[PDB]
Amino acid sequence: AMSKLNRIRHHLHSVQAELAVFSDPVTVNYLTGFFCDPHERQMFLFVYEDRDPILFVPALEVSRAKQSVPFPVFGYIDSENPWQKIASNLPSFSVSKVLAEFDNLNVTKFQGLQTVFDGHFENLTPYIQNMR
Amino acid sequence: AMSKLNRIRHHLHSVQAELAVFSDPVTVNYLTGFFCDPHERQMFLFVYEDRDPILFVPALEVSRAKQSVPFPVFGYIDSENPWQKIASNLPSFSVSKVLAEFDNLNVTKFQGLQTVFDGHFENLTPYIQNMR
Repeated sequence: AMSKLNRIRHHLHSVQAELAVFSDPVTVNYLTGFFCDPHERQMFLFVYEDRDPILFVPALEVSRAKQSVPFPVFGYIDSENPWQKIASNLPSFSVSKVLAEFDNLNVTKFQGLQTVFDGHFENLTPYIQNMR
Repeated sequence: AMSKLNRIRHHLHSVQAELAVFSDPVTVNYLTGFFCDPHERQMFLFVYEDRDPILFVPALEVSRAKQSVPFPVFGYIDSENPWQKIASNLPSFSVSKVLAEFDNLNVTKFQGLQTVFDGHFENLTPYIQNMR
């Protein structure tokens, strides 16, 4: 799992992206061995250029996630604003370019991410797409 | 039968919207009785304020769609650019506000629609959301 995530981290530097945001349960599972379909709830795997990944899941999935991954995990309860929770817990170093899964993210979630990140979003690079 | 779609059309008059674009297979089925999940391929139901709806589907689904809905249907084969197909076939693009299903529509498809319509997109209104 860390092999794939390590490769992505190195790749981010090469394309001058600070961050890749994964939202597809299939992709997150491919990368981590942790499968969670949050349905209407929020889940993101934040893969940074400058640090280990951070996984954000619903509160009731936090402990399960922590057993699957070595890196930080945090969550939110349903009565909490998830975007506020993300903003409160992630680093605040400037992020100008973000990769995301445009074929998976709905516009609501995309606009939510855009309340946290002021950078420019684009779809995953072919390198990330074609990791197999 | 056309009851729901007629109501949506009249509702567009209440707001600054000239057009609603439906993409959720569940929503489209609720509105028309036609179910198709095109996944990566394109499915849109275009509901104008001033004319009958128009359904766009992959070419393989055109026959089935025409057996299901009484209003115009068109499609595209895999060698065709669906965005160009939409742009060359829809009767009107004089828009300022377009309603779309932000909870379903992915970013790829949203960006595709933005190449076709030069207007502000927003999520469905509560009235449309709460009909089902």
